[PDB]
Amino acid sequence: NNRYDVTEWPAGNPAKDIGEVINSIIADIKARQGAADVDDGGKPGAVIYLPPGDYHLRTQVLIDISFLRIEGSGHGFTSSSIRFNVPEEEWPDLHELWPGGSRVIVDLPASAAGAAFLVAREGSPRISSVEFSNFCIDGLHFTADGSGRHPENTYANGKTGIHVASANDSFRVTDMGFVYLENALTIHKADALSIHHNFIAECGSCIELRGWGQASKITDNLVGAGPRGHSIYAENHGGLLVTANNVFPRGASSVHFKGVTRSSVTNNRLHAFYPGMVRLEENSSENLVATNHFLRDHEPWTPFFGVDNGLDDLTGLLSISGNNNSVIGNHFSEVVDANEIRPEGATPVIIRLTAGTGNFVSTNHVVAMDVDAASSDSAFEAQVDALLATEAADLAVTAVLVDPGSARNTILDSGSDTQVVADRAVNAIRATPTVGF
Amino acid sequence: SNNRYDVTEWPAGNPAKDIGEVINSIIADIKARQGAADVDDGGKPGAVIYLPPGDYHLRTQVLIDISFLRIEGSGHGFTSSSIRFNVPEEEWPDLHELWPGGSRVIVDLPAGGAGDSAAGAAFLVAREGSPRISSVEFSNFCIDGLHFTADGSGRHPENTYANGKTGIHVASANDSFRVTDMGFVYLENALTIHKADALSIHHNFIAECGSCIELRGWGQASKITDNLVGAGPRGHSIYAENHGGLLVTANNVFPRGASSVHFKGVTRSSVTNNRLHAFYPGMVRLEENSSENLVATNHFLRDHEPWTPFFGVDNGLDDLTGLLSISGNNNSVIGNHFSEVVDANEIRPEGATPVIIRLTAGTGNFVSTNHVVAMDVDAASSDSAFEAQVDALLATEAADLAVTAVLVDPGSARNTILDSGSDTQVVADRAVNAIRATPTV
Amino acid sequence: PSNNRYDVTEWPAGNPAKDIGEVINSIIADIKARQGAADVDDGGKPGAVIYLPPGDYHLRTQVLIDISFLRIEGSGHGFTSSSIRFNVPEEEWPDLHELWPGGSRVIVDLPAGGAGDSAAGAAFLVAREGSPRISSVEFSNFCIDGLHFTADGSGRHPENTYANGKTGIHVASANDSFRVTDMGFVYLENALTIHKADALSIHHNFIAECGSCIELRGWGQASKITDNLVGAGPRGHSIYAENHGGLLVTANNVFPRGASSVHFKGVTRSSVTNNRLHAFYPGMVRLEENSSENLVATNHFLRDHEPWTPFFGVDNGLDDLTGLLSISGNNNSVIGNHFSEVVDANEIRPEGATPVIIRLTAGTGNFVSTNHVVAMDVDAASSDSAFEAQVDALLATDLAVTAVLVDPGSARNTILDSGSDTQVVADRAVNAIRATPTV
Ligand SMILES: OC[C@H]1O[C@@]2(CO[C@]3(CO)O[C@H](CO)[C@@H](O)[C@@H]3O2)[C@@H](O)[C@@H]1O
Ligand SMILES: OC[C@H]1O[C@@]2(CO[C@]3(CO)O[C@H](CO)[C@@H](O)[C@@H]3O2)[C@@H](O)[C@@H]1O
Ligand SMILES: OC[C@H]1O[C@@]2(CO[C@]3(CO)O[C@H](CO)[C@@H](O)[C@@H]3O2)[C@@H](O)[C@@H]1O
Repeated sequence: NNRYDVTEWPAGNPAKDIGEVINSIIADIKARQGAADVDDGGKPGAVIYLPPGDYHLRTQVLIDISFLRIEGSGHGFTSSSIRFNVPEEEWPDLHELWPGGSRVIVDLPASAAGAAFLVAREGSPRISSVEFSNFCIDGLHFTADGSGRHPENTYANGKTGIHVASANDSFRVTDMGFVYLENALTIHKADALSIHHNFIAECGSCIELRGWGQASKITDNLVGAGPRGHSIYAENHGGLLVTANNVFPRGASSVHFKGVTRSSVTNNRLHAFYPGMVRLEENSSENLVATNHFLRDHEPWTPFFGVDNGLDDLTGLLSISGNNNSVIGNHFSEVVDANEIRPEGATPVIIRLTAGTGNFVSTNHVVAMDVDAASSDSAFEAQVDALLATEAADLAVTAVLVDPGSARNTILDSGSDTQVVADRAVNAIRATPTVGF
Repeated sequence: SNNRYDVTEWPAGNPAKDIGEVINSIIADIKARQGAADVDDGGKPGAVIYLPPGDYHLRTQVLIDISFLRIEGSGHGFTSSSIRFNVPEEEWPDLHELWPGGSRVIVDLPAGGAGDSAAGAAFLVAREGSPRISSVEFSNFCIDGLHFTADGSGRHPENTYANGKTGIHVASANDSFRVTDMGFVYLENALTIHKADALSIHHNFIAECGSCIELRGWGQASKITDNLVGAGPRGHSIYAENHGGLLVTANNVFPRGASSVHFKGVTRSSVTNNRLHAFYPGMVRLEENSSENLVATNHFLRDHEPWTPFFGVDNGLDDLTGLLSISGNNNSVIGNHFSEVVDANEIRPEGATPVIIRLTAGTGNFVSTNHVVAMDVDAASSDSAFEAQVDALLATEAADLAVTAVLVDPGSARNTILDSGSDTQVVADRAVNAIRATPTV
Repeated sequence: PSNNRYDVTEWPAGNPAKDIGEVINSIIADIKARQGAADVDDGGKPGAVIYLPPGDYHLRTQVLIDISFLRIEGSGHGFTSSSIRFNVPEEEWPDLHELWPGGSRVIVDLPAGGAGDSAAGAAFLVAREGSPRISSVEFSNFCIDGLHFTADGSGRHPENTYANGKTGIHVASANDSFRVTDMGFVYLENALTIHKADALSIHHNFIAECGSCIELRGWGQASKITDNLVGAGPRGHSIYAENHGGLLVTANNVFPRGASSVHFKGVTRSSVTNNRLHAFYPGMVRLEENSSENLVATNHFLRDHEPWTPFFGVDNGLDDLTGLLSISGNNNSVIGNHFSEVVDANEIRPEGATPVIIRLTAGTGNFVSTNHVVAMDVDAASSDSAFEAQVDALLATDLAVTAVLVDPGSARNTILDSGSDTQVVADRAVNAIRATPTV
């Protein structure tokens, strides 16, 4: 009946090497589904179920069939980052130490070769409608990389959760948990992909859509990356929809586009500890960036307090290099220690247009305030307190900076005249109305 | 064991008579088997408990005190108990069915003592110490409080929204929880979660409950998405307090909560792209220093209750309250649609001009590009609920009604109000706020 | 089974490969026989779940669902582009890794319905009248496949007609709290048609290469269509609703080639917000027949030319004066949308016209604010290589357009920052206009 359970397959042992078990199942599916056109069918695929459990993976799974679903019964997330920064003598008193759910532990050496699941098939048609649902992929530990952070804080292990190498259509990744992977999810050459309602956190990079793609969506995810990685990344995508995500720290950025066109980054909650939250680069054009909530503030947790993404406060929270984009209805909260602003004496920048023409920036609210950077060892207490604290002085900021290399833009109701730094001769600027008469 | 349980395949007890006892027995088995936290890089992976479609009475509270427990069913099982309890009782035997169904947990607990609502919860999630309980999942089953009871309100008992029962109560600090695809019906409180971090309440059906979603204590980085929600007139549809970075989006919130969305001390959050329908003022309330929030591209409809049993029941608030009321600093109210569809004779107080957006306190609020449409209609009532409701929603033939689109109280200043009403429609001190009237002809 | 769980491959004497319809009907009869009493121990008709493992199942008998709380579920949406495959030369088929959709697959082998009886061609029909309304039926994570399109006198190749008389799911009766989630629909004349819906959720489906995808008919209320991937055919609807109040349409990625992306008739107090919409024809979003008090906000619209040869000369019959967004109704709100108009200046229809982006044909009190129009002139070219041609066209980057056209039959509108003065064609005496500032 094309239904398998990894704990009820006579070949191998999923506790020791679930990779071998799953590859054996896939070989069985192929052996039984050899003919493509028998009675209007022949290759319907299969479903492979992972009950809740701790499964070591020592052999990469190769998925080269369409319509394979791999499903579990728990995303299984717990903060390994918090736990590895608890003093080791306290670990015996903790209720648990590891992630759980339907848990695949990635015991591969260190980039597609370090992926727990590799989806690859060349030829025609494109591999289609593979589904990953409601299980946990855990890369266990981060390791030394010469960064000189403690090993468990490097976000480096050469491991990937799911890597799709080949052109693909109608794929789904839903309800997953990804934790402690250098890369959670990397999908090349995607068409009509849906990455929906996952929890992708404490991974160096979370979601990367590489090569090219079209007509895809990234919706309703909880996402948190590492300071040298991407939270959500796309390159050469057309018609991408990125919405209803709650992106929290500490990726280098929240959303990073290279050569992305005719796409929408709308209605997300985005929180970063560094500038450069949303980056439209390398001729990213005709995109809508609307009604997102941006918060940029300082890391409040001591283990990462001095760690950042190398970008200064002139970068912008939103940076655009490309033509004919639309930036409408966003909220930006800029909550920083004025003494720590880099470069020394700079006025921080919120929206920066570095290149391109015809960008329309309208109806954006910037709120900037000056607050001392607190540092505490208790992660979630420090995080919640920092989010709720509004004890602050108003801070002068540049709402919109148009560099001379970007021209013929339209900037409306996105800051006062002094807040909008731009050549009025070659841009259409309307300052937000002033108080009074 | 492979950590998978089915409540109809357990040796002891009877899930029809007391599924709570059965589930607690299963949880005890999980804990007995998963005692070690660090064996081969694991040891406490949790489990899944499956509820096939069926009618299951719960007479003992389920206590969930382990991480990575999933409780799942095969239906959300909603039917309108409200409509059925307002059909004359003598006609009940002729109806195709009466009760909710799906994978149905019937909450047969007594109400908890004063200040102990947790005792009336079918499922209580609680564990202290470290780390925080994490990644518990509730999926695709039905929780049914069965009846509402007499409470001194003067309403018929089944219309009180009172029974002291909760569906799911999370008492302890928690991380990465999920509540998805559920059906909640006829509970005084559907879902109450304290101290939530990175919670997702997604694609549920939470209706005919006194209060639906309440996020209490504090929280962060959570989301409430894609839900169908309808509460009762003394209760909350979506409530949060002391949350930062909450995202509330893609919900369809219908009557008859006291409010649609109610924030106390909520900061740096977004209430965006929801459809919100209320029968009373005070639909979206930002209170007690609720600051730096985005309230964008929502569709607000306020009209009069059209169903006879509730025609004269309301949330106590007059039409000067506002549909959206803000007490806090630096918020952003952008791109919303407001439909105010009321019978002028029914406006309270007598002869008042209704208020749409009210800024009661705070500075730096940015209100831009909001369309207000106000219509003077009649008070049509009908005994047939679905007929009355559809007829009222589709009826747009009406005369104009003068409203105050934006009211800025003296307690609020240094706000910016753009293209959200004509000069007459914006009642505000021009000296201390930045005001641009919507252009008119 | 006493526990109300059924697997179609375990049904005694059933053969779901030959006729899964007969199997599912037999299961429904079994459920009804066991669940006869409505009020025993505060219950009695809890419903059931029917599971379809991955497999190829022919349906030769319509399934009739007339009980509340029935869930039909599978383990795979199973989509593959039968459209691409049927346009690959037949001599190349043997080298293809697969030819057909899969997953938990219901192949609809029903004949077309009689005149005015399209419900007869539905694989699943949900119907029950009387009280209470049928409630909380769920369809989840399976594939419905109408296999082939057939000749219809259009002159297209048979597999490109989008015509077969088949429906995936047809709900005929008033309904409450229904769900359609995680489905795949392919090669059906109509994917999903739901009449008289209350508090419906159509969420996270893949509904493509169907003549029409989602149709909400009759009337309805308090429903939502969210997070779907949708692509229809040139004579049909992508998302259609009539006489709905309080509908929420959001977070959908609608790609070609429906006649429209979103089409409302008599829809009120609803929201079409934060969708990505891509069409090859004008008339992408249509608010018609007194569609009033709707929010149309922060959508991304792209209109360009079909790049794939088999459909290059096929369209929806509408010219470039139609508008990408057309409104006939009162008191709507059009806010924060992006429009990309990417067309061949030499081929604009009618000859010599200037394309229209937003058109108000009738009604009063519409508020149109803060919309960005981007228009460009690109030569229309054809190639036979579907996904290469499609991706290339999306990635490829002036033309004069009318951003907002207010016909004389619509008045008392407010148009702000949605076009230069030249780009707004409207009577200034009876509409309030603020031109986007220029340089
Ligand atoms: O609060 C959101 C999430 O934050 C945690 C805990 O906090 C962490 C610790 O590394 O720091 C960042 C938040 O600043 C997150 O990437 C990471 O993961 C989740 O445990 C929590 O779910
Ligand atoms: O229309 C959405 C929902 O409304 C019903 C029916 O109507 C009710 C009856 O109490 O009144 C309110 C709506 O005005 C809802 O809270 C409630 O529940 C669901 O039967 C229906 O799903
Ligand atoms: O790219 C989105 C979807 O497009 C396909 C392939 O392209 C098609 C072929 O008929 O043309 C339209 C898009 O122009 C789609 O309706 C249709 O289906 C899916 O294979 C693909 O998932």
